[PDB]
Amino acid sequence: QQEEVRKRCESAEPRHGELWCAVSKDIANWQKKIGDILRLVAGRIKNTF
Repeated sequence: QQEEVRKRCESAEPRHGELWCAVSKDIANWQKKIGDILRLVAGRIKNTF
Protein backbone atom coordinates (compact mmCIF):
# COMPACT_ATOMS: atom_id res chain seq x y z
CA GLN A 1 0.00 0.00 0.00
CA GLN A 2 3.01 2.34 -0.24
CA GLU A 3 1.40 3.67 -3.43
CA GLU A 4 -1.39 5.05 -1.25
CA VAL A 5 1.21 6.61 1.07
CA ARG A 6 2.92 8.22 -1.93
CA LYS A 7 -0.42 9.55 -3.18
CA ARG A 8 -1.17 10.96 0.28
CA CYS A 9 2.26 12.62 0.38
CA GLU A 10 1.71 14.11 -3.08
CA SER A 11 -1.83 15.39 -2.38
CA ALA A 12 -3.17 14.64 1.10
CA GLU A 13 -5.98 17.22 0.92
CA PRO A 14 -6.72 20.61 -0.67
CA ARG A 15 -6.29 22.22 2.76
CA HIS A 16 -3.50 19.82 3.77
CA GLY A 17 -1.05 22.50 2.67
CA GLU A 18 -2.51 24.62 5.45
CA LEU A 19 -2.20 21.48 7.58
CA TRP A 20 1.36 21.44 6.25
CA CYS A 21 1.74 24.75 8.08
CA ALA A 22 0.30 22.92 11.08
CA VAL A 23 2.80 20.19 10.23
CA SER A 24 5.39 22.97 10.35
CA LYS A 25 3.97 23.76 13.79
CA ASP A 26 3.98 20.02 14.54
CA ILE A 27 7.67 19.52 13.69
CA ALA A 28 10.36 22.15 12.98
CA ASN A 29 8.77 25.37 11.63
CA TRP A 30 7.71 27.20 8.46
CA GLN A 31 10.90 29.22 8.03
CA LYS A 32 12.48 30.70 4.91
CA LYS A 33 14.10 27.35 4.10
CA ILE A 34 10.77 25.62 4.71
CA GLY A 35 8.95 28.34 2.78
CA ASP A 36 11.37 28.02 -0.14
CA ILE A 37 10.62 24.28 -0.21
CA LEU A 38 7.00 25.07 -1.05
CA ARG A 39 5.91 27.34 -3.90
CA LEU A 40 5.21 30.25 -1.54
CA VAL A 41 7.76 31.37 1.06
CA ALA A 42 5.46 33.62 3.11
CA GLY A 43 2.05 31.93 3.23
CA ARG A 44 2.77 30.03 6.44
CA ILE A 45 5.72 32.05 7.80
CA LYS A 46 3.35 34.84 8.86
CA ASN A 47 1.23 32.31 10.77
CA THR A 48 4.24 30.34 12.07
CA PHE A 49 5.82 31.17 15.43
